[PDB]
Amino acid sequence: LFKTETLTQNCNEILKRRRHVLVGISPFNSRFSEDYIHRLIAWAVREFQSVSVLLAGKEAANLLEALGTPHGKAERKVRKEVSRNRRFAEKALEAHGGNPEDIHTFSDFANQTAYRNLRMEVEAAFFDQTHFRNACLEMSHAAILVVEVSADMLELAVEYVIAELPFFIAAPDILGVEETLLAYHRPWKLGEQISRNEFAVKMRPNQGYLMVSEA
Repeated sequence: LFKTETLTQNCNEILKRRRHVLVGISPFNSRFSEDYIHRLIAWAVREFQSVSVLLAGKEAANLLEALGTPHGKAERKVRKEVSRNRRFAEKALEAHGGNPEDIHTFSDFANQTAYRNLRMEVEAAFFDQTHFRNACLEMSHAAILVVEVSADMLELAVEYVIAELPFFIAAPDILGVEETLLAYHRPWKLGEQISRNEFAVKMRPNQGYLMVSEA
């Protein structure tokens, strides 16, 4: 009951093998009602050998702060929303035979070698390469989406993009799985640019991007 489109042909090859999908669930996004989460997870468990879930880490507060939410309140709001996201994912995983413990936020690995190494690569590109930095700021703009979005707002919001990107380029390094697709319902423009080798940053050969749409 879901249609799929892959980012590259290599992504499609991973898709065909059905080993693992990493289901992205983002906070304060209206797509992620309890019922949608249940349907999406049911689909994932049916289609793939293994299913894991990715939630927003601490940097989600930056998105709120960029919109004028005081930092203290922003941190509490994120904790509430992410804990809610988790509870829905846990319930859905349990119900369909998945593992409720296979739910991670992008902050859970701050002290892990694999994650840190990927953060370093992304940060180096961000500071070194104007083209990559601009693409990231644009990604962070999308993450925030009448308030006018300012440069200062994006400089705050972009920490979110930097913190999550390791899971978009090499989640298997971090999670220890053989290969995966990050599944999400929006297109990923930065990923399109990454796939055309426009940046120092590369998507790993065992990482794909899967855009899912209700059928």
